Amino acid sequence: ASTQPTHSWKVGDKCMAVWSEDGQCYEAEIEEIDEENGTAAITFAGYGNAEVTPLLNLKPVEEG
Ligand SMILES: C/N=C(\NC)NCCC[C@H](N)C(=O)O
Repeated sequence: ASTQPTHSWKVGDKCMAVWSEDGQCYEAEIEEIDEENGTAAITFAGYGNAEVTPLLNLKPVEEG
């Protein structure tokens, strides 16, 4: 990776992402990870949106 993140995430995993629109964390599933920037593309579960948010902004979920 270009930058090495302390947060270790993989594709197919859901995390909680901070919705850039509301500033809160919602369950979002990681679609793709960009290790170059340390950012991941996530899809908000239920709502069905997707944003590229840094791994640092990804939080661990409960029950998964
Ligand atoms: C991650 N969160 C969302 N979309 C991806 N929320 C969409 C609905 C937002 C609305 N204020 C509501 O809460 O009803």
